[PDB]
Amino acid sequence: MAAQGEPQVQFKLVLVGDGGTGKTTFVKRHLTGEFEKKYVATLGVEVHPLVFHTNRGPIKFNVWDTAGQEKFGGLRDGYYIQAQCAIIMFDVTSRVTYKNVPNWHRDLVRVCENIPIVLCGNKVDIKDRKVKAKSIVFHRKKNLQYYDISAKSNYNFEKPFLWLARKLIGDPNLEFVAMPALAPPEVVMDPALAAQYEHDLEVAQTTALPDEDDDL
Repeated sequence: MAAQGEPQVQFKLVLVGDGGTGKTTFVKRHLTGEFEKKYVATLGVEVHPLVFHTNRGPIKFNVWDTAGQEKFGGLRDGYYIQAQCAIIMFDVTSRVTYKNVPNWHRDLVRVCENIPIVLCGNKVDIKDRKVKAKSIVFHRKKNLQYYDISAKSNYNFEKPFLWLARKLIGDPNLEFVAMPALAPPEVVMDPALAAQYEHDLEVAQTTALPDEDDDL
């Protein structure tokens, strides 16, 4: 990455979540990933190359999307294997899905170790966000950053990717210089709601407690 003249850098990205998280929708947003869509029969997993143009240069994230396996149940180790990158998403409305996050994390860690993990809450587009910053504690407990994204609205699409890339490179000052072509959002996020959400998160972070909640 720091060296130049190297072939374009690809990171194998593993996306983990429950059905109804919109995780696949998140992928659908990235036009190039759709255009270059590949499938692996052996794993039963779709491959979607997602290219993001950074200050360092274009970074391809080879996104692995299980073909419905999550709906079936737990994921085969092969899917997790070689998870250079990991993003786990939970439905903000679904407490059950939040409860599932630790489980998915456990499987991921079991297969692969020393790998950056990005934890995101999805579908914030729904006003009834049952899982809130105060309830969000697992992230702190694992020392993994929380990200607020809404695939349906294409809210914060770049955020998880940019931070993931920053982790991988080790470059805090990394910026997405250019944005890859994205399919139109299903809905438009209300700016006021988004601002409120962000402010609330900031206040929670500002709050002088060892964790989001004194759960322990």
